[PDB]
Amino acid sequence: SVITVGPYLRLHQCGLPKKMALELFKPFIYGKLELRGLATTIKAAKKMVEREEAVVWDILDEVIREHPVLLNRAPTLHRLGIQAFEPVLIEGKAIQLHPLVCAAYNADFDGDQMAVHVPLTLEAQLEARALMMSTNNILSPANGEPIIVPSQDVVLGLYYMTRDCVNAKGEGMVLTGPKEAERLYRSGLASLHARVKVRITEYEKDANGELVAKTSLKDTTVGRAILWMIVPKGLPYSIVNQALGKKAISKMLNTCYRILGLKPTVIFADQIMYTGFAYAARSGASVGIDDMVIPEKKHEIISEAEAEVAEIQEQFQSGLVTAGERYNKVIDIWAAANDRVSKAMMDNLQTETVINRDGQEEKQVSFNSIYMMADSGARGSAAQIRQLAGMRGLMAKPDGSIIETPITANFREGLNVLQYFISTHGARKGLADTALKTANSGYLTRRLVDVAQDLVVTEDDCGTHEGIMMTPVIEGGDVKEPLRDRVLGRVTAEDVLKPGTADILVPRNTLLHEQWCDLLEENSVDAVKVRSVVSCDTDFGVCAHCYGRDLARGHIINKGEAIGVIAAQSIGEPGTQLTMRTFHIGGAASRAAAESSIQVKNK
Amino acid sequence: MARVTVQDAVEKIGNRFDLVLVAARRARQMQVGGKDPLVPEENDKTTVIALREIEEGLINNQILDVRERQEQQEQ
Amino acid sequence: DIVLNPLGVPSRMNIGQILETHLGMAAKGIGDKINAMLKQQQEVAKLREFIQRAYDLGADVRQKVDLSTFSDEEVMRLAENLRKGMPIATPVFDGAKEAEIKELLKLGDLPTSGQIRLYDGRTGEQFERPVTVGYMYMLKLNHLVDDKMHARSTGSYSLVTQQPLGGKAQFGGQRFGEMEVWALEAYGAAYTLQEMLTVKSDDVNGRTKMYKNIVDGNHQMEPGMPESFNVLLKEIRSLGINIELED
Amino acid sequence: GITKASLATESFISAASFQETTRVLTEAAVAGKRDELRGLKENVIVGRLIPAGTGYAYHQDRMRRRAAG
Amino acid sequence: RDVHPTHYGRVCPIETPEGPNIGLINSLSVYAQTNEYGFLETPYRKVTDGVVTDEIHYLSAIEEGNYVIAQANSNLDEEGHFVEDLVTCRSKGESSLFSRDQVDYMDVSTQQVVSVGASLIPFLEHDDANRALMGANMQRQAVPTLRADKPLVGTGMERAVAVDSGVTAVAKRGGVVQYVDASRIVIKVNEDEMYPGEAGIDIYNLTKYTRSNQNTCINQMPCVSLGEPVERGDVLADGPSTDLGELALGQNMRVAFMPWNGYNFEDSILVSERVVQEDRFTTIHIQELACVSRDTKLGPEEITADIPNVGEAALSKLDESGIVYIGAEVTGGDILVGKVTPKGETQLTPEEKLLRAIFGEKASDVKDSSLRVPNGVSGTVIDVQVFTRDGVEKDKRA
Amino acid sequence: DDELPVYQGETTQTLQDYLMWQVELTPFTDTDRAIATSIVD
Amino acid sequence: VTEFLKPRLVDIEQVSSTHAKVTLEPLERGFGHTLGNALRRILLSSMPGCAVTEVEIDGVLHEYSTKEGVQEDILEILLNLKGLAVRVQGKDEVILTLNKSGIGPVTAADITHDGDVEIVKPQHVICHLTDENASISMRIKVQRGRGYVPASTRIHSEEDERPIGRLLVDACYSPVERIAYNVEAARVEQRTDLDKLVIEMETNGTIDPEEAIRRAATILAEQLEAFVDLRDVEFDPILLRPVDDLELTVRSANCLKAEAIHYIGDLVQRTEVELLKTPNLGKKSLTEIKDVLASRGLSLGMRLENWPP
Amino acid sequence: SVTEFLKPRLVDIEQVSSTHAKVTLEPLERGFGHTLGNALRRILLSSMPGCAVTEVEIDGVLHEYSTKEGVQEDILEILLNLKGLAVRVQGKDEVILTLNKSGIGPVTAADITHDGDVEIVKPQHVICHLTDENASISMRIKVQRGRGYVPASTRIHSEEDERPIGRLLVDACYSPVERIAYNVEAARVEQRTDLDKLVIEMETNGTIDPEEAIRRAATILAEQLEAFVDLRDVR
Repeated sequence: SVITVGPYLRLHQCGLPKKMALELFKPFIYGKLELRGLATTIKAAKKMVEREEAVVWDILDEVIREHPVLLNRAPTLHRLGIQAFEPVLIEGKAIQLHPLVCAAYNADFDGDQMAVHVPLTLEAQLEARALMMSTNNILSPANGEPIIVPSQDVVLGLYYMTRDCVNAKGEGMVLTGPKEAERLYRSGLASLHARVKVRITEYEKDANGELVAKTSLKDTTVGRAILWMIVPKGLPYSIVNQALGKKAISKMLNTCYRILGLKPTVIFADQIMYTGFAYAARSGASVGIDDMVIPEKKHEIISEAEAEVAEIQEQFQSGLVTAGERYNKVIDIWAAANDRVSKAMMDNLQTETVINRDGQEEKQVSFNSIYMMADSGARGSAAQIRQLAGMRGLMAKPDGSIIETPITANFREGLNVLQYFISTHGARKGLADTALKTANSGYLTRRLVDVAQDLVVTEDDCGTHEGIMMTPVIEGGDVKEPLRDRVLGRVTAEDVLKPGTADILVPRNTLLHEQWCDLLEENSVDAVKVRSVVSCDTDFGVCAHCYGRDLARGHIINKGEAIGVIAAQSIGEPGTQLTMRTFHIGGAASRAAAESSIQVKNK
Repeated sequence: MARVTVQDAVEKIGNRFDLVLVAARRARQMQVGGKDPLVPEENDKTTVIALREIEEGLINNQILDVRERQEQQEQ
Repeated sequence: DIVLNPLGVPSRMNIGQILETHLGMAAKGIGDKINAMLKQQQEVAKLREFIQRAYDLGADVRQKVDLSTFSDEEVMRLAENLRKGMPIATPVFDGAKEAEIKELLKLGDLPTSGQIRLYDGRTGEQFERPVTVGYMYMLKLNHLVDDKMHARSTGSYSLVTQQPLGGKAQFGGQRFGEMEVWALEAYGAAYTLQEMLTVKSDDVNGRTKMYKNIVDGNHQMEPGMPESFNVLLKEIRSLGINIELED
Repeated sequence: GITKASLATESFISAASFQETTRVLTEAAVAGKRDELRGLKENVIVGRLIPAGTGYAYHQDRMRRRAAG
Repeated sequence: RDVHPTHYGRVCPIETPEGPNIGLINSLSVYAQTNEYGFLETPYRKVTDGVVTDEIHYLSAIEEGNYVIAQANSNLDEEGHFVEDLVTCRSKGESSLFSRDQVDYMDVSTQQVVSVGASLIPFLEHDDANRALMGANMQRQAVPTLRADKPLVGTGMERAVAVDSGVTAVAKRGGVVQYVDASRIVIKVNEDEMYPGEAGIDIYNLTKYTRSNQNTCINQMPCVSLGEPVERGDVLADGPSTDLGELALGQNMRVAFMPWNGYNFEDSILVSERVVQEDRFTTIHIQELACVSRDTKLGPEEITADIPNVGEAALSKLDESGIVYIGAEVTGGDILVGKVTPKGETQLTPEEKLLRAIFGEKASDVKDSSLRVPNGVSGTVIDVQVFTRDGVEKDKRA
Repeated sequence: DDELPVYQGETTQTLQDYLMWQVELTPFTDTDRAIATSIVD
Repeated sequence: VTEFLKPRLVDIEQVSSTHAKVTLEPLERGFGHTLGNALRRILLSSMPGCAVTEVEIDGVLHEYSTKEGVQEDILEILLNLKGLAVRVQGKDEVILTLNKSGIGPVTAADITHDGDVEIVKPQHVICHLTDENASISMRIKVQRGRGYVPASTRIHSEEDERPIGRLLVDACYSPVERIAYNVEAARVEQRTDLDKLVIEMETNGTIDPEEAIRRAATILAEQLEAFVDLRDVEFDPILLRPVDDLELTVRSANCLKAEAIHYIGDLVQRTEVELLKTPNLGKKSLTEIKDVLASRGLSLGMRLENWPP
Repeated sequence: SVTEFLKPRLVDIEQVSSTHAKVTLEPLERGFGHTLGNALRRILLSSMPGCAVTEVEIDGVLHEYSTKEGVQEDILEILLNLKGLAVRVQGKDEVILTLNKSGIGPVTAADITHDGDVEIVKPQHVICHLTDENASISMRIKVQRGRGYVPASTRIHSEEDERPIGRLLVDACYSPVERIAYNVEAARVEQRTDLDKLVIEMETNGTIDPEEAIRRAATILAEQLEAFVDLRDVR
């Protein structure tokens, strides 16, 4: 059936359309009917569910109770693409899917359709509870980092709740508990502000298996306080005190999972979802053409650039700067013009909105709608704003070139017949990439699967001392991947040494986790020897100390998992979004820098 | 008593794949016949009953083995 | 009437939407003036004056219609025809500028910004921050779930391969394809995978035993060997190759 | 090099169903090779549990039947 | 697939199927036409000196590149000279500014690049082209509703499409309206336009509810009043999804932009119950079902009155002839027409003679073969046709 | 072959098929099921 | 001397037949908004009403047909009747009829007058007649109600099917339409911070405002009852037939009574391997009870559920 | 069936400790969840009779920030502890208490002078921990009756005209209710699916039974509308 949103309905549940079950569950129903004694014979049962009156709906509820169903969508790319839920019957023709899982499924609500399947037996039901229910797996068994992460209006609401603002009545009150709900709901106050000092208990995990209460009065805001009612003990207050954007919230469920485990985090998520929606809705967040603010400077920069390029083309009329070099030249002009118009609009939409306590300008971060939307991390990006307010920029000709005259218009002012017709080139060229990308992607995953399936994970330990030496990835333009991110999880081949001679921080082989990675982070160790698969721990299996973290649940991988296929779908799942082929990614000029002179960022 | 999360019963027996085997072998007994639950029924299905008894530490591979040897010896 | 999510609009960069709403707002506004005017039994002359004054607004705009050419009724007619809103028409790339939209909109005593204070309906409380409200012109597409929702439990099969039939209307069951198996394998859930493959598609004796045990409350599988394998073995025997299953 | 490496798998049933079926079956028919059913695709196509996961338990039980006799 | 620079006012760069045939299936642009040789040519205004003459010339793609052509949207004066001395133009595969005296042509209207589909979409500038590209495709797959609302903001194009599409009833040779009604509309034509000796008036029979290929209604409803003058070209009726000669594919709705409790999340959409009460967005659907009665090896087949093994309950909605009364509400496997198929030669032995004696054989070898409604379908019977054979002596209600 | 609607079949149900389906689901013993299968043909 | 103050309904002002205002003068600090909001939701939610429900007309057999010499489709006429607003006295069913002939519009005044039935707009249009010789006759059925009840839902009544030619229409009932309110400072100057609530209603002309307000607050006040005091904190297997009437002759009945078996069910669930061994049964009586109980019940097993006695 | 509406048949109460309570009523007409809940909530926090500390008089330092002779706690925190103190008051609207304590160890609420009208719920609430030395503390706490929550935005600021110095008015929490949150869930009766299950989550400081507080607010709102029900079903 078609998917709609689930905006109550906790994570492990799933709105299943009333009419549609009653079919799926037929055999089950007839069983119950014959037990209660409402039908002596199969034809009787059959007839009453055909007539579908009365007792039958009552028994349907009794049938469905705790019986996990499983939903599946479309291209199934990774194993997350099918998950299992407790249904809740709902009159309707469509299936309600909780928001949080929309990530995994890669599903919006524009007319996507889900299949539903019914586990029978017992074994299957248990495999659905203890494997595919959406509350087992909150972490992506590729990168390891959480999925489930709140998106889109949840983000916008948390980000609105926690802000600072100048003035906004009831500022500098001192209150305790807070609870502070009192005061937002009652008026009395504005949650964006006041920079209210509130007293708070912490409950740190400082002591092993015990929560030590620490309380104090902190300077914070009302909506911070309000939001603190959700956070389940064991975490610091400092996690909720900040602008709290998208990133922030992934990190916050990450820390929660790591510190206090699965059970309180899967609830904690829910709660976050709810308070997000809530508040975001209260905020009244909207969008209006005045929300797109074109900087006054734009006209001036474009005129200056029209004059420069005029100078160079007149030099071409004089014989100088042949069109060969003049092309790259004019590209270098209009692109710098792009960057300057961009910088102007970004400077204008951030900051400003200057409120006044006695000094008339404290110069606060803007509360502009589109700005908040990009800033929150909810929708969109700076680049995407620049299309609405500053220049569109240089257009890519379908042959992989750049047109000399870029589009000077944002979408707030419209495009010209000519410029729109030019935009078209690249639009369609890019639509037609997603086709190709599906086919080639899938063929790739097909082959990867095919090769990798026999891998199993059989023996527990192997005992091989071979391994791979692990370092940072440093290159020009500092380092992209830090050595903790590479060496996390895994396991250690031979030992590690402190920067001092004959000093070991880890024995033998060890599982390396967030704590051990903090040990290695605080010391000067720039290389760590780590054992891994492909060093052929054991025979057929790839034993678990190679390998060594399952991702997903953060413990080490248990014996008997696949690994094969997980890898293949982990590799292959991405690449749906990829540059594909035939791009030079030049950006500036075809001619190389030609400077062999090195440079350093730091000392 | 619907179980949202199995972790508590997974600490009892490592590797959930094992849990599923033990859960269903224990639930089968109550489902088909020739057993009664060790835990008060909350109206829930037999599967959740079984996982609860595993989370309580009353049932496990060893315990089901000892009960099997006891029932075979008593018969 | 209908509430839609701002967060669509920046990422997708379709701003026709927003300008549509605003000019729509301003379009209803004029018809509200005229509605209220005819409903108060105003004279024909004043009504003529406000419609004439409406049509002629904007820079340039090339449409010169004026009244006084058509008289008495004909004007009452049209005004009753536009009671429900004034139909403003913006051609493709010479269309109306924002400036003309705010101008049109000030004639309707609507706020220039096109956003308005709205109140919650449950709590009665004002939303913080104003909100864009506006007439946008919707469509209903030919996709309806009445045509979509399917659901089967046990139906007719295929003579060869003995699997369920393709689609709705014919009651398909629902392809469970190779990627979908891969995902289960990846979970390591082999029973669910094993009842998919067999019992609930091509195992004939096992589908029966399955459904009879379900009706009886057994929930146990008794898996067998799927038809379609047997077929394959005959089709390879049809070349001069034997393939036999050795114990 | 991963397609070469699929087609070269010991089990003639997988890799037959990957790519090239004619070729595969001719190498296998002339050679007289037995499948052993030891991977996941074979088990699927025969319809039995997969040596992984929940069924992994059950493929040890049967494997101990082969070693013990 | 790609847009080539000669598709300028010939095909369209926006309207194209988004599916895996992409750029393959294109749509003619507005003012596009075709030569005797089969080539796409497109109009331009002729510019002599720096004044724009109102003579237009159709240029083919080879003819076009030789010349200089100005821009659709550019300035101009009462005299016809360009305001700005440097005018953005096209030459050959390119575009750039040229002097006033260089350019000999001009684009006519701004609609040239865009196809009719997209020529309908307001504010199409502000839209990205791909996203414009969807919406152009989506206005096709809309579905006409019970009452047609004129779009409140629009391009101007709607009159053409409506009346060109030929779904409206348009008045030829017009005059005052003699008689009006739902299904019929006659015009008493002016004495001026008439063929001598024919005299008389013009009649128009409107089409009431009629399946469409996509099983949707086609319905014409008269615009004109009575005793009203009509000229040639004025619309007498509106087809479906038409209001007074405009193309009205959807409804206007008062929209508010703001997140509301997660109900509008992702790309979903929350609606007031008002809308559902007031029945905008309610759409009709007419579905055809046919019964045919034919000659087998075992002899002819007859339709109804009466059937074996069938209750009076089921037969209550049928007629003397066996077809359902026009007007019946039919659900589920109610019998729409009944029909009998004879079997082979049942003769003798006491049991056969006994069943024939007790029940009068109940037409004996005939079977139950009838036109029952498909399960899970519903609706009243709006019309029945019943085409017969010559010399069958049909009688009954045929 | 496959991927098309070849005339593979419908597998319809006659009366004997349906009666046998009805026997499958009723509490017959091992023998009584043999008599039942003996009668439905 | 805190106490409170109770508002009073005063200064109802009637702008038109539809539009009205009602003002509640003496309200405290936060009661404005309280009662304003509540009242609004009770007003728009529920309020009683009289809507057309069934229309049957001489021409036309279903809704998609057209009548000769009316301009409209019968659909459109249904929708115009939809919109007809009318009040009535005690009688909830109220069938009414209208006839007419000749050229011109058919308004609501054409409805044959009834004592207790009162049309609020006589000028409301229904159809038209294009020429003489055409008539309309129809019988409209107007009943009282509360929410929005569609035609499609209300057919659950089932029983005898309504005859052909009876058109059913969606009933919208509640007249209240739109409702606003605002609260504003009171002028009494006896005590400042007193404010007052005005409510603006627009209805179809059916409801008087004071009765509207009145009802609303009665509904609300009756709705708070359990808040005033918070307190505290069949299906059977179809057959009890004594085994005596099954005609077991002599032996089988007594062998069934030896196990202290009453009625059926307690007997019906046993495996023949369990029953086969008791004294006096033998192989014959088992087939005897197999034949007797083969009829009717057929069962000879289930796990069932429980027992009433 | 007109004018006949549903009443809740469940009205269940489930409580944590003494002062936290969660009541569910089911069913309700669709739309009534929000209605009744929002009204009750609105009332509880806006308006409700109670009494709190509206001023405190401390010896020595009259500034809002000071050393306060080494109490170890800034007087912001003392005033804040005095804000969450629960007090019962008789007929008389205004009453002032005094407390004097010396020695070592925390200052509880038991050291306050005992009067017949004033009733303290728990001594457990601590005003200050003072400091270890020979040192004392003397202060006059002030309580009066009130309604709602009146901050130090006004609280009769008196415009600096106060004769006997002191002051430093404290935000006074009158309405004895701490958190109220309602919530609205699907209920079903027979085949009708859309109904309302209202949930009230209510946490109170003390001095009043939560459920009985609910009761009270209902009587206030009911008492407002009693003007209007006089026409329909008055008796």
